[PDB]
This record gives sequence, C-alpha cells and structure tokens, in this order.
Amino acid sequence: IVGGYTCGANTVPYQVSLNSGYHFCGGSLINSQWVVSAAHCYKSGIQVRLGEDNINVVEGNEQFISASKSIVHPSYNSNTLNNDIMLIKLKSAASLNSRVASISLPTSCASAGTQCLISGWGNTKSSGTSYPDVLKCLKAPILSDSSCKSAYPGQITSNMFCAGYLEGGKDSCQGDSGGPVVCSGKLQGIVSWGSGCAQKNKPGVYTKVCNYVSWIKQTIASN
Ligand SMILES: C[C@H](NC(=O)[C@H](N)CCc1ccc(O)cc1)C(=O)NCc1ccc(C(=N)N)cc1
Ligand SMILES: [Ca+2]
Repeated sequence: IVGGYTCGANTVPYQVSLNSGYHFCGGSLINSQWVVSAAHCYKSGIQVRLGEDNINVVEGNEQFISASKSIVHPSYNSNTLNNDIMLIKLKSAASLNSRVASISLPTSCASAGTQCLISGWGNTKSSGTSYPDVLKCLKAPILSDSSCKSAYPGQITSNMFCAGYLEGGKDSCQGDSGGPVVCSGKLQGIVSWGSGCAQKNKPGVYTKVCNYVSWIKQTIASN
C-alpha cells in the first residue's frame, strides 16, 4: 500500500496473509473454513495466517492453518487477468473471534464514488521498494468504468473495476495481491493488477467480486 496509513493491530480482522515460507499475498476470510484471494496468487504450499498484524513477530492472536484445497476460477485467464479470483479451503476451521472474523460478500455491485478500505503488507513505495511488517490501510473511491477503461485501453473487462486516485500517490502495490477492497461492509474487490503503483493516471485494478458471489456460494456449499 502506497500513501496509506498503519491500520492498527487486528483492526481489519478479515485480512489474511498467505505464507509459503514468507508472506506472498493477501486474502479475505469469508467463513471459518474459506478464504478468497486472487487467482494470480495460486501456488502450492500455502499456509493461511489469520489474526496477523506484524507478520515477522508472534504477537499472540495468530492462527496458522494449512490450505487443504485451492480452486482457481474456472475461467481465469492469466494472460489478461480476467476472472482473477481463487478460493482456498482451510484444513481446519478457524476459531472466529474479534481479531479473526469473516467479511460479508456483496449482495449487489457498488457504484463509482463509493468509498472502500484496501489493505495489505505490500510495497509502500511508488518508486523502488520498502515492505512493511505491519498491516497498511488505504481509503479509496471506486472510479467510473469509463475512466478505468480510458486509463487502461484494451485491458479492462466487465469483471474488473478501478479504484484510487488518478493524480497518483495513493494505491495498492505488489504484495497486496489477493487482499480485500471492502466498501460499506462488503467485499467488493480483490487486489489484482495495475501499471506500476501510485502512478498518475494508472489507478489500481480490482477483481469485481459482486460478479462471483453465486460461484463462491455454490462452490463452498459443494466442497
Ligand atoms: C500479477 C499482476 N501483474 C500486473 O499488475 C501487471 N503489471 C499487468 C498484468 C496484466 C493485466 C491485464 C492484461 O490485459 C495484461 C497484463 C501484479 O503484479 N499484481 C500486483 C499489483 C499490481 C499493481 C497494483 C496497483 N498499482 N494497484 C496492485 C497490485
Ligand atoms: Ca504476527
């Protein structure tokens, strides 16, 4: 997260860290057994880390649980990042408490101008690199589809939306991948892609979760 602020420990209790020896992606807890993240985060050897603030220090509220199954969206296209969503089932159910809590799925899509909270442990610099160890947060509005498509001609699909600031300075970034965009209590987006980070006229692009709620619900019910 570039241009954000330190969230505060466990203030984003649905935020998970995906760990394969090291943090590599965010995700969002959607019930005690399931996390949703980005398909571009797919790999083997995933341990889900819940209740994290400092990902380098055991602070006392963590739960570490291995993935038992990962399901990349059936239509994910890695060339275009279309359908960039993946479900991860946990080997055992997380114990839900104030610091480890699910986030609701959309009941409908969200409109341009709606304000959202984006969070993660990704890069905090727009040029060069600096990775924080505590969770960072950013408030950002959803941008119009037309400004999104104008910023990224030939690359925005119906399963994507832009959020952030066209002026630059405030954005998600590498390492925030797969993490949440929460707007009025609903998980509307997943950190997906963009050109650089926090650059002028290059806002963040996010998976449009409202398009996937039926798939998520049916997949969880059958698995
Ligand atoms: C795997 C993904 N790749 C890209 O983003 C490429 N530059 C375009 C892919 C690509 C997409 C569509 C296409 O049609 C072709 C290639 C990535 O690195 N995500 C982390 C990220 C990146 C940016 C931001 C941000 N600035 N908000 C946040 C997290
Ligand atoms: Ca920790």
